[PDB]
Amino acid sequence: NWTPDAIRALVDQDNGKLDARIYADQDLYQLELERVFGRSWLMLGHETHIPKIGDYLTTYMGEDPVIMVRQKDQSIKVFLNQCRHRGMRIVRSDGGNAKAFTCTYHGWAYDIAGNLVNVPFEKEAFCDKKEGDCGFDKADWGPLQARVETYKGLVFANWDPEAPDLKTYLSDAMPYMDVMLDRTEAGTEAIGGIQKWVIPCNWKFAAEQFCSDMYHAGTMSHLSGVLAGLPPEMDLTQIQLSKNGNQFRSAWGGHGAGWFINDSSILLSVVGPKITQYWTQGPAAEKAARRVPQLPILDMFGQHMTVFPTCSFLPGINTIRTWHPRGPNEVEVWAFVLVDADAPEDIKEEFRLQNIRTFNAGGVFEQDDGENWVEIQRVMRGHKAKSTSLCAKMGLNVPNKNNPAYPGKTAYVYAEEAARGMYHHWSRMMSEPSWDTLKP
Amino acid sequence: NWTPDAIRALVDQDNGKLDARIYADQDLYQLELERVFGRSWLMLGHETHIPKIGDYLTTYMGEDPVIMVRQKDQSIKVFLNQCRHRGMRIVRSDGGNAKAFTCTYHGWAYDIAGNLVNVPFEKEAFCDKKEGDCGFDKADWGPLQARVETYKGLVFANWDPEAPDLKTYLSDAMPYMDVMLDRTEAGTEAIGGIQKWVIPCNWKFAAEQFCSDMYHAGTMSHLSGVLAGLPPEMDLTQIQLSKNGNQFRSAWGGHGAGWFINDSSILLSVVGPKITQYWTQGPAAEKAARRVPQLPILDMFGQHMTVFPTCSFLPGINTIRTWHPRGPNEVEVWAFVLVDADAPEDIKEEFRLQNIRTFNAGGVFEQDDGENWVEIQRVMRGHKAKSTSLCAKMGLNVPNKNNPAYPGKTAYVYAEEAARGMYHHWSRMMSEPSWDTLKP
Amino acid sequence: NWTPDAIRALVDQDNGKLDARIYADQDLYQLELERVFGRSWLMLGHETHIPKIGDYLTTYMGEDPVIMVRQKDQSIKVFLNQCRHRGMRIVRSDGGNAKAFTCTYHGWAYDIAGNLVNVPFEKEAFCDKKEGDCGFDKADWGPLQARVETYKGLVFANWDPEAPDLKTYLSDAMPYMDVMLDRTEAGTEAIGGIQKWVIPCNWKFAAEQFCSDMYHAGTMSHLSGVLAGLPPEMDLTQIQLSKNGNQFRSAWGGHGAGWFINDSSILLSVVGPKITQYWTQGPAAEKAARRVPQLPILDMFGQHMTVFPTCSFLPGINTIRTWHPRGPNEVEVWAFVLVDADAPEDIKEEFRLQNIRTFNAGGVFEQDDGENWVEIQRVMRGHKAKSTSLCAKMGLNVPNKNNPAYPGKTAYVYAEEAARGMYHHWSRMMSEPSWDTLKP
Amino acid sequence: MISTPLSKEFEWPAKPVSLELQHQVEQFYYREAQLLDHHAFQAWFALLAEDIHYWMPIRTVRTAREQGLEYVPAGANAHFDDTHATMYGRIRQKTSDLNWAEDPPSRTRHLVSNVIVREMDTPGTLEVASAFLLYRSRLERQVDVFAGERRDVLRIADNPLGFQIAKRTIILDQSTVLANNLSVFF
Amino acid sequence: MISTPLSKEFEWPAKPVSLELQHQVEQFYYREAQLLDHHAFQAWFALLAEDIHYWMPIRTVRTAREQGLEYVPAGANAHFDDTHATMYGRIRQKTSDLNWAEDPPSRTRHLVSNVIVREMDTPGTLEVASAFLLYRSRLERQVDVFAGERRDVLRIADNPLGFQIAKRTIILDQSTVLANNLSVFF
Amino acid sequence: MISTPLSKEFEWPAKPVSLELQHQVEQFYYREAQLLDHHAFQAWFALLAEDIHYWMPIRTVRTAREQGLEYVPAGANAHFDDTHATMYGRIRQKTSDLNWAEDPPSRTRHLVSNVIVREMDTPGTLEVASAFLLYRSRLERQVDVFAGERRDVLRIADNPLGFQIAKRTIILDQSTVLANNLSVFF
Ligand code: FES
Ligand code: FES
Ligand code: FES
Ligand SMILES: [Fe+2]
Ligand SMILES: [Fe+2]
Ligand SMILES: [Fe+2]
Repeated sequence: NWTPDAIRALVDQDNGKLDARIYADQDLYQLELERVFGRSWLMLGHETHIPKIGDYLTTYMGEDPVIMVRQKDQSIKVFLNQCRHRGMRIVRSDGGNAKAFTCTYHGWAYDIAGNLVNVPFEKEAFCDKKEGDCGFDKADWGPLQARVETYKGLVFANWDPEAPDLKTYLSDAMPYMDVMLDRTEAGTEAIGGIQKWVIPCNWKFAAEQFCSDMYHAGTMSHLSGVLAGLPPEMDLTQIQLSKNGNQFRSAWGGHGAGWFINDSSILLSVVGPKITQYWTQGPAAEKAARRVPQLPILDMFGQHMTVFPTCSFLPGINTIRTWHPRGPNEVEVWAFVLVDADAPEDIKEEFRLQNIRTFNAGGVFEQDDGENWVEIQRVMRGHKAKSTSLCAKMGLNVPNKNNPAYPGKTAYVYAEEAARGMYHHWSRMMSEPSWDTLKP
Repeated sequence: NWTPDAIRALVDQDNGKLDARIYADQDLYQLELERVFGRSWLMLGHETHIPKIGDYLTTYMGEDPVIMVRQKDQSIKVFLNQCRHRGMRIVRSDGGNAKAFTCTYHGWAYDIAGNLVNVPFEKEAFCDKKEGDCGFDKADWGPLQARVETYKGLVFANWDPEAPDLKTYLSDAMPYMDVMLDRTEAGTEAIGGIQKWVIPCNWKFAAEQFCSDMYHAGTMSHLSGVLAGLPPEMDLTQIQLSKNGNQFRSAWGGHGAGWFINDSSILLSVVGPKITQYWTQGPAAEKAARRVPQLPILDMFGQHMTVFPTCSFLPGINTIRTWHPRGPNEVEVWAFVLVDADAPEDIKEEFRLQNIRTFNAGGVFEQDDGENWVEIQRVMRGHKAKSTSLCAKMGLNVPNKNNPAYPGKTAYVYAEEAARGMYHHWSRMMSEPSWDTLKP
Repeated sequence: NWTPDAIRALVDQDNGKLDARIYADQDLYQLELERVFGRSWLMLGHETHIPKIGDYLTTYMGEDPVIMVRQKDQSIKVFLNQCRHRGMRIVRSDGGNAKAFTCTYHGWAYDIAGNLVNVPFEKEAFCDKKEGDCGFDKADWGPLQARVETYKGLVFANWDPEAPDLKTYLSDAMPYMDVMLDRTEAGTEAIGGIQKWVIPCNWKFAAEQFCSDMYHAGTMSHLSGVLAGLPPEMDLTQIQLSKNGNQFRSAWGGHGAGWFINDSSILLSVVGPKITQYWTQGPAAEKAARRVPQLPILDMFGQHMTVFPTCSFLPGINTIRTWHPRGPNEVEVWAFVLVDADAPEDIKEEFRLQNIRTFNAGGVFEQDDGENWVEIQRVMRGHKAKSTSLCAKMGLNVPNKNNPAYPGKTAYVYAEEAARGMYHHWSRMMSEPSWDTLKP
Repeated sequence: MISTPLSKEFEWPAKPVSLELQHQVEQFYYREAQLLDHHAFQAWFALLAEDIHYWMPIRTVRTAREQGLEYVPAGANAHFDDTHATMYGRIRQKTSDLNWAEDPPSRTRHLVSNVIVREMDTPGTLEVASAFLLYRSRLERQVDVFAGERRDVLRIADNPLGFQIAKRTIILDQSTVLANNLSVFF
Repeated sequence: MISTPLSKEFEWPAKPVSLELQHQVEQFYYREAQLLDHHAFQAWFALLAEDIHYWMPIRTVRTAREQGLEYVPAGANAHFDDTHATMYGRIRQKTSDLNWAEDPPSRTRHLVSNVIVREMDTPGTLEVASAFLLYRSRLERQVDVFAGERRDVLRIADNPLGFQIAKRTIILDQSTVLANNLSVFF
Repeated sequence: MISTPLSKEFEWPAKPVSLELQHQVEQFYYREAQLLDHHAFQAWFALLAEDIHYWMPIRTVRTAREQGLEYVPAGANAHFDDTHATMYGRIRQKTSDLNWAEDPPSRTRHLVSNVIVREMDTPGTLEVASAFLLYRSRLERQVDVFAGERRDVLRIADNPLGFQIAKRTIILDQSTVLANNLSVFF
């Protein structure tokens, strides 16, 4: 199969080259389920998805279905959505409120903590004189639990007891996240309705685009999307090129962000003038700048980001989504919209409507993004095409593109530095068996 | 791949644990096609499906299409439904009467015995002066034949010349089968119409349920099915719990049955009062009890059974079916209804109508059964979920649950003893290359 | 996996036997993509598909999408339809005229030669002071090119620099091709409209049928097709058997052809009396016979042929097609119709209409051909069925069936000599790593 | 003709029925489908006459000379073969909240077209053939498509829909059932 | 308009035709589909006029500036391009019991909707557009779905259906044919 | 009733509307589908009233006791939630030749059936429910099938089609969107 050496060779960040096999190979995909999704922090939803005791959300870690559920002590637990008797899905709804989770096959019932608490016929069929006296103990048969940590509203989970805690894993990337998540003491909240759709491409195309690829938006991909936002009197001949900005590569972990500087037009085309004003001027913007002092946030526009492997979002448009993998050739997008909890309701309503318009299965920006990933994937079915050496050189050894205004490693807004770190980090996770070496 | 040791570890009947990989792993599935379906006795249909000379039925052994056909001497033969020239399906219908089976590609024709008897252009193209004088002999190119044996009406087949005969393979299970198959000197007959449908689950979920799982019917799975049978004036609050019965584990081979004792309500809900009376009282029931003296058959209600690997039925409801495997993640159910050939026609008509109502693709019991298997299968796509250790402990080392009224090994009606023997037998077949050790 | 010895054993041309695994095994299929499609000459289309500078056709080599495009110097180039940045399909249309091929993801633009000529933001993002001074050179990132050669109108391509040239590879088969391709100094032309459809069978069934299998048409497969062409007053009782003809096995490479001699009825049923007269009598036929002097072309009727691996056609009906493989269990047919460029237009119109009638997705001959391949494929899902030893003995060691009127090795029209050489050649390609031994 | 073979085309009347009758029958069918597609099972069941016979025979695959064996006959095994009493039980199951194959419920669409009406010899009674496309999707990704023909006997009725279904025979254009169940009504 | 591009919408008349005519045309189409879906091939063929032209062009994939190349034109290769004589031969093949692609026969459903009628300048002649969904299933598990548009010229006729088909052009909403054949009529 | 829950059946009028009105509404819908299926996007957009609200809510999977949570409500996330201005922008994108998800363009068929009409309390205004099957295929092999229900408010209008769409709500019979986008109009 694949030696660590064989896997590391698929990615060359020094020479800027990627082996196309990373996006199609089935054997590599199964190793990703073990070595990447099995021990990464994965985004499941937002605390506001499960405000009250017994509230739950069913979602995924990789291809494993899990239940995320608010506990009596206000903690959140996450466990596999699988009965330990014969494997039935315990919870069949997308979310709701429970006092108990019951398996409909043989009626095994679980409390909201995931403990097994009721086995029909235990007394008659599973023991002799008292519970547990013939080797059957309900304590033994609870579904696998994940580690759970939140970061300013976002709920992340990780199966691996040996992995670093959440903040450690986030490396030097937290201020970039804060641009969206920490603008106000009030925190954020999720607009109801997670939109879910299926794209026949590899997760890494989508993870990489939000990590490192403003290039596609500053060139061809979103011309018609921008056009959709213009008044009848204007055409694409009256839209100026965007050339000034930077991108960030996290010190550890494969995270990435990019943005334009001191040009609000990228943002204006997607979110409109009302949100642009809110984002930049007045008391809410002032408070944000005090709350995220590590960054010149009022000069940053149209930011993209990925928290590796699959949590991606666009601060200021405020779409956020997880890419659930479905083999090497398919992904599900699970997206929702975040708003500052104390924003005026006209602002919340504009975030809601502009999001549906743009970054949505039906949206005028997203539809063109996915069409690209799907066509790439189709071509990689070819035998020559699947082994192509792809160019990740953009920005490589190109000097004087960093920006000392920003923490950590930076490069030009049109660059693949973030992308190179993403694939470099993937190759580490894929080739190093233990956190002994992998941890920051 | 998989060592015998690696395979035996997937099943622990001493500690009562199953590795979930048995239901999803593709490599294990291909070994099942070789080591289980390739040398097990598989149920193909009933003698009454092919009453007359030249009558045939096309069906399956695993994923191999076969022809079962009545011979001139009243014997039955079974051979692969595949032309030996280039592989075309020889017979394209579900069944009928033939004098010959002709391949439509190049017109090679086969007698009802499966011998090749007519090769178009043999004289001009395949030999010089007389047939066979250049190395082509029709005798050499007949499709593979299976061993064929019937057991009281049921036709079983086996490819493996080294396997035990049918009755030997049936171990100590025949009386349990006789409860359905040997109630009368007249034998049984199949109502016309084999119903066929596709369920996206592993065959073993269905084989196990009919082997060993009354638990699901005494708990949650069939509440609505029972409710469907109640008069408007009754609800589920007027249905008593069922707690008394036993199950049987065959001495060899993975076979299993279970039933309730001296409580006809399980049966009544499915088959109605007319069949319940016929099954228990009057001349037909009396004669059955004389014909199956090894069992207290008039005290047994709602019996389930599997003859390993994939022949399952419900004596007294009289549904019978084979689970044809279609990879690890899919099965076809091929089911039909058996009735005593000498039953009054009102009884035959009630069996027919109650069967469609209950254990049928549209039936009020079956639809809920399959929904369970399908959801399990979906969850096992997960990486953690596919390697779960599942509980097969029920009844394990729980004393004093046997019943000396019944032959062989018995346990409580709510138990997994039969199920444990099923998986133990699967693991033997999967890990022992020769009948030298595998035979009883 | 598969040793050369293991692969050679799948085909026995001395004893006339084929292992059925060749048509279903996935591992063998991937080796076919490397060892057969990766280094064979594959038919892409006709020069008349791309008459003018900048005209292009998108099609396939195996499962790799390629662009075939007319160059400024009237040469033709073929290169992979895949952007070297992240893999997007460069060209999204079936064909047209271009001055440039632009990737819609990041706007990388390619000239019609396949060179990368425009990288958006190269100056700002990819270099320091001048193009190429930081390691990024557009010359490095063009899509893979194929070798390209034409043979009398047909465009073939090959990835492998070490393979023999086209004519060398065609061995002693060119006169047989010329029967269709070289009847006139005017050459042939393609009627517009490539018909494309998907058949769930292995490519080798279709490649073999056109290589070597007149048998299926002289027996059962096309009775109804012939019947469709008869006047109301006639039935199949008035159609004489066809028994006289020959077939050809190329000296090297797996090519094959067959035909009837001095009996135009096979041709008449498919192409009609007007084409039959044109093919046999008058100035056009006379000139053809002068142009193909190596063969008695006016005595040849209903010829079939395959140029290995996947270029097949029927001289005189003039259907031509490539079988694009889509895994072991599927193929796409890409077919078109060729006519002599100087034929009278009534003749061209009859070729057009008779072709749609007969050898077309809707055609009365083709529909029955495919039904055979599809049913074979379905049966090979079986475990016993997939390992069957199939009979390729027809004609083997049957003496005095050659015809000295024809060049190279010949045998009876009903024979599998051509077919045996096809599979023998497949087994060589599959087991011999280097042209050092494989070349003629 | 009520006993025309299901393999044979519908025996439509020499000339089509009036526009008014065509409209009433179509409108009835569209309301029936609304009830099903919105899981109004009690309201739907009210449309079944007390003497309803609801049947869906099994279809088999046969070569030319045994084509009259295509349909498994009346009086043998079948996919549905129901009375007002058994259909009532099915409806109890469907409205119980314990029908696990329908909990959560399927999303269905019954498209109704090709409606051909025949007036029978009893006033107020019609024989109607129609084509259907039944789209069913459930849970995350499951989709089943069923297509076929319905042949009904309708009776004019004093209910707010103006008809009851006295007989329903469903031709399904499948042999092997490709869905994992038939947990929806046709 | 008979030579409107297939890429262009149907040129419906300023106001819709009468209810009576709409009903007659729809009812004709539903009877035609019954004949096909019950394999009444001789009876169906009787509906084709002696001057029938039955055509289904090939559809190709094109980017914006070469969109007028979508349809392979008349006079070039095509999926069907038939006369009364060639259609007769197809019907002989279909009723022979030797058509292996149809032996055993496919199970089809032709759903007919979106019927738009235009009266032409000759009395008794109509141009009609409609949408179709053709469901085909065969053998154990094979299913093919075809969708598209038909544009016909119908002529009033003294037969028991009251029309014959004088022209049929079929738009299929596929480029690559996704089925293994086109062994059914549209 | 305009605010009937989407989980509930359509509130049809006690008796069906006139034949003439049914025909006008159906004929309108068939012309609308022609425009869409032939990519006449400007002409289609002309059918949207200036006060149009075009919405397609998200559908979720729920067990029995949380079934009233099926539909994500108005005022929350959705698949479409559009005005005349945003729909205009979508149309600019669709006619630009730069919409890569539609370049090359999809092949669609909108089959329209089960049309139920209700006259509202303002003359000239109708509430209409219908069923749809939207077939979409593109590039070589991609096929997406969408089925569902549309509930419209139509207004009589002086345009050559005689109506404008004042409101459109689309029920899609999916929870997870199974297509890679919703790049077509319903
Ligand atoms: S599978 Fe959950 S209780 Fe049995
Ligand atoms: S494949 Fe059966 S005779 Fe050739
Ligand atoms: S993938 Fe082609 S320019 Fe980026
Ligand atoms: Fe984008
Ligand atoms: Fe059950
Ligand atoms: Fe042929």
